[PDB]
Amino acid sequence: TEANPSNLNEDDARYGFRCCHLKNIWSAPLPPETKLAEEMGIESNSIDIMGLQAAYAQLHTEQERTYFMQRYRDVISSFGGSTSYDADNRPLLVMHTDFWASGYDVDGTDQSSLGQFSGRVQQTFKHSVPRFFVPEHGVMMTLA
Amino acid sequence: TEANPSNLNEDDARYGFRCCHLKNIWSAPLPPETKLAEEMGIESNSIDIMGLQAAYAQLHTEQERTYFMQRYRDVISSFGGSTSYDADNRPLLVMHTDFWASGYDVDGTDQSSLGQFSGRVQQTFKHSVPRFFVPEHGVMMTLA
Repeated sequence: TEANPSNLNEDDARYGFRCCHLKNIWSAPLPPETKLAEEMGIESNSIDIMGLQAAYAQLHTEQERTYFMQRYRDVISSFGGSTSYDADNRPLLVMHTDFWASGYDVDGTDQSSLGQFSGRVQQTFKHSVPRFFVPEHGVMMTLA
Repeated sequence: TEANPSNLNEDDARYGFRCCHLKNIWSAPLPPETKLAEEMGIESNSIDIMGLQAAYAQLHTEQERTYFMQRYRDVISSFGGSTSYDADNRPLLVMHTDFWASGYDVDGTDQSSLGQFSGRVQQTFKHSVPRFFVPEHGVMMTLA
């Protein structure tokens, strides 16, 4: 929520915000507040099986959300609807490319460096954005 | 489990062990220890519907077993696997035939036996075992 670029700390303001590690078992867990048990009210000696029914259904709607519908758009999409980018005021992803950065090793050639190697990563790349129609004044931002 | 042929009783040792009657409603019931109700722990005023869930699933695995997976091989086969006869040290059924034994009646022909009949069951039969490759020293036993 940082109001101004001055509410930003040393590292961030200069280098950009941090992002998430590539998804794996520990870097992409289930939202921490994930329900691990759903309690349902019971009388003292009886249980409304018809209620227990709704109970589950209700839980469902809750999980569906927790798991993958935390954003409004996702909820709507869930019903089989749509949402303009103007609906939840979201940047419009115009283009997204990616690649693996490879390179080569430089060999050591002097008395002590001979047999040593330094890696010089160095990958070329294109990032093309198809003609795009800009409906309203704004900004086209490209980040890496 | 009888250790030696001498731990065997009169009848058995001479005639062979007893087997089960042809399957019918009373000769082929459900394993006597079959679950007739599955209890699940509940707090005092609430119930974990998510737990109640696993609870059922768990029961399932238990029943699947009780009903038809009491033998290791059957359990594995259940996953869609297999098991050498050497896995659970089981005899290898090489061939199994069967038939109905019919015969005829002999008629009584004397003053008092005339009109009486004795049944002489007497059925012929073949029991053929296709060429079989014996991988290790052993025994080929054929029982009736």
